[PDB]
Amino acid sequence: GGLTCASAPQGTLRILEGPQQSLSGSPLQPIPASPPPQIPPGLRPRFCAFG
Amino acid sequence: ASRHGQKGILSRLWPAEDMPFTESGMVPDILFNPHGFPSRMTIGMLIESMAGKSAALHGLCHD
Repeated sequence: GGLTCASAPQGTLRILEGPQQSLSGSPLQPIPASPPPQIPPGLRPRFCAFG
Repeated sequence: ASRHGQKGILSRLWPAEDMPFTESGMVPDILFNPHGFPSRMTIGMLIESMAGKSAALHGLCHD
C-alpha cells in the first residue's frame, strides 16, 4: 500500500472518433440557374388602327 | 412620385383637348419632362414604361 512512483511515459495515444467520410459527394450540388425570360408563345397584334 | 425615386410636383392641370394625342387615339395622363433623366440616370423608368405598356397590351404581368 505504499504506491511508489514510476518512470516517464514515452508517448500518449489519443483515441478520437474518425472523420466524417462519405458525407460530402464528390460532385457538387448547386441551386440551378433561374431561367432567362421567354417571349411567350401566342403573341399577336390585338390593336387595329382605327378607321 | 414613381417607383424609381423620381419625385414630381403637380404644376398644371392641362385641359384634355390640349394634350398631345397619339396615333392610336389616346391622350396621355401624366406628362414627364425629358430633363429629369440625365442627371438622375433612371433607366428603370424607361424599361418600366415599355414593360407596362407591353403588359397592358397583352394581359400579362411582367417580371
